[PDB]
Amino acid sequence: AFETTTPPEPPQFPAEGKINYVARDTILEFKALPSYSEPDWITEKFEKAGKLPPLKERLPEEPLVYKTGNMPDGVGVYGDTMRHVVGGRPEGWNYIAGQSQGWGGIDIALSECLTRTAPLFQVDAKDTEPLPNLAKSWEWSEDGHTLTMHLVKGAKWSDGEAFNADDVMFYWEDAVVDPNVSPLGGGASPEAFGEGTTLKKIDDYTVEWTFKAAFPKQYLYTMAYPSFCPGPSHILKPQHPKYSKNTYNQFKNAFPPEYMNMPVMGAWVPVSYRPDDLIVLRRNPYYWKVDEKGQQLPYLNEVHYKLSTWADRDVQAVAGSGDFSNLEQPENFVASLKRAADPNAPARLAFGPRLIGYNLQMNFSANGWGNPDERGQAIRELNRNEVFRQAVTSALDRKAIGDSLVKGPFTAIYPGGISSGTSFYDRASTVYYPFNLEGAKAALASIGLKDTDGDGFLNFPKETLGGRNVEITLLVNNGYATDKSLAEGLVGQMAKLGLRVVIHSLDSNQRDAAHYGGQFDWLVRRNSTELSSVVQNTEQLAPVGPRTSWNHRSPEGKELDLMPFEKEMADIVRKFISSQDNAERADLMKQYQKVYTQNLYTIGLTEYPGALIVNKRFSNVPQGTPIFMFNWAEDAIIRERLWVAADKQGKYELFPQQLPGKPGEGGPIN
Ligand SMILES: OC[C@H]1O[C@H](O[C@@H]2[C@@H](O)[C@H](O)[C@@H](O)[C@H](O)[C@@H]2O)[C@H](O)[C@@H](O)[C@H]1O
Ligand SMILES: [Ca+2]
Ligand SMILES: [Cl-]
Ligand SMILES: [Cl-]
Ligand SMILES: [Cl-]
Ligand SMILES: [Cl-]
Ligand SMILES: [Cl-]
Ligand SMILES: [Cl-]
Ligand SMILES: [Cl-]
Repeated sequence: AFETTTPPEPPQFPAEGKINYVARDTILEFKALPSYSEPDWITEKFEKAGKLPPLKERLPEEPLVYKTGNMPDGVGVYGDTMRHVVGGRPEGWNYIAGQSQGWGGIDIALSECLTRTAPLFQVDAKDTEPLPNLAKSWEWSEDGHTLTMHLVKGAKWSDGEAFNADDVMFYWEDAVVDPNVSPLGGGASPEAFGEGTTLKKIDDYTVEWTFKAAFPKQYLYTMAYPSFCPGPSHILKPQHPKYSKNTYNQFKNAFPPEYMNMPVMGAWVPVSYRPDDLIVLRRNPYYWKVDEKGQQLPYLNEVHYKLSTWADRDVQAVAGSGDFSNLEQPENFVASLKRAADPNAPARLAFGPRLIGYNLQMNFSANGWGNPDERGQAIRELNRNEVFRQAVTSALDRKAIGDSLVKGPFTAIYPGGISSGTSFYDRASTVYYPFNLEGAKAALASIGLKDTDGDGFLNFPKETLGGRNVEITLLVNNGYATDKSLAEGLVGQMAKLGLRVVIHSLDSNQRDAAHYGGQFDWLVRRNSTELSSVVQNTEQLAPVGPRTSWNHRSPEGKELDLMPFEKEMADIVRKFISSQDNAERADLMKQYQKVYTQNLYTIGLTEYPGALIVNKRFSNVPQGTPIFMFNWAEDAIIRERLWVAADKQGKYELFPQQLPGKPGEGGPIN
């Protein structure tokens, strides 16, 4: 019906900062060092005062040692604070039960995972193994169905309680496997680690995975952020409904933001909170990572999370009151670039590849995900019709969408699928539906949609909903100008097509509950890592499991009503996950891209590059760090390895020479 092509080449972006590519094992290693050191005030005011055990005792036998060769500026010195500004608000501290801490790096900093992938932007190979993190090493069996995972041994939580396999097993069994619990990020279902995957304890520092497929090495990426980040079981397990009289809601809400010094495996601990103002994190004295000189990390003693807006993060970073920003809203690009143009600017700004994409996602579940009424179900059936999706995508003037956010070389024509900024992208495999409004109007008439009341808007046939006008709800995040602008644009464009679209503008936490719960027709969404990197959370590319897809989930317990193209997509993703051949993998992502964009798994809105804004006083910030690839730049820059020269240090500490207090007390100890 439509004359498809490939998307036109965008204006050549000279992608600012260049990456110094290194091999995978240049960053870190696990080993015992002859001696260890820490800030002098800890030894003098805490150890010598009998307030804290000596350093060698608080550390594991073989801590994670950062190698100096990879450090952009070398070994650091202690002091200073990294100041962050966020548009999110904390729900509480129960990350594994799906509670958000406010985003913008806070949960990234608090929740350490089995593996780590965000610093992999600097490693050149599409067959790279994720970095060891809480899992120090792992071995595959000869058949490739068994994965033996060795954990960091002798490490402790920020409260001094031992970290071991029991924390890993409580997360797997009582957060992932438990159907009533949904960990933060919305992708921690058991099938995300493969359908039929089991995990068992061997001993206190050894776990064993059993997979149906042979060598599905891609699941090591799923073991990174956000899907495998264990919580303190000694604190969380007594609150869990299986071991208490608590409901699942009571367990999820057992640790509100006012609960202080929540145990973490991260570099800093939350010590202070003031509603709609600030969150203060203080150095974790039990942190299990050190530099080559034996200095216990982090170098920075404090971290601030100012509770403001996402736009204000860009404002404060160029002004110098904030130290970091991911410039990701095109409406803020010109104002930020003008301010960064000054040689006296306190921060540096660098654009990366086009890895920020937006998609229109349609709910594909006709089996009752989100318990829809007669109207909702009729929309599910329209969404599932290929001709309907072809009309919606063809009715979008993508050049006008791009220009509505920012004029210039930033935006690129984005039909949907894999981001043009990743190596796995193939332009020739991307199906582009050019702007054809008349063809789109004709396509809808061809499936029995016509204006029966004379208002120009199309009606359902007499048999469906009494022949009333078609009305579609559109779920949006109200925290961003970009999301709102795209939602408003979609309403106006669909009105030209004869479709009435109604905005459902919700805050981040309400938006997540409506999305993951299936209570939506359509939704405007910024892409996650699977479309910007392919290799990070590959299971989210298709409905490989009942809850792995963002737009096609099944309610527990009903089976997935997959359309043939979705099953073809699920087979390609499964093949790629278990593929050991680089040429085969590249080819599978070409097939995937073709199936996705021809059948319109989602509908692309726009794609553009983001910019990393970092305060100039910070040392060890890697050159060319993207804002978003394997994860957000807050993770990619390795914040525990950042330092400031003594003569350049700011005096921003709110709890100087203080350490975190006890969980549920009492603020910092002093
Ligand atoms: O976590 C680090 C990021 O936090 C923010 O994104 C959040 C926010 O959009 C939530 O509402 C979503 O639920 C979540 O998925 C998403 O990552 C920043 O915009 C981004 O630049 C980066 O700092
Ligand atoms: Ca009508
Ligand atoms: Cl080295
Ligand atoms: Cl909120
Ligand atoms: Cl708010
Ligand atoms: Cl319950
Ligand atoms: Cl607090
Ligand atoms: Cl708040
Ligand atoms: Cl970037």
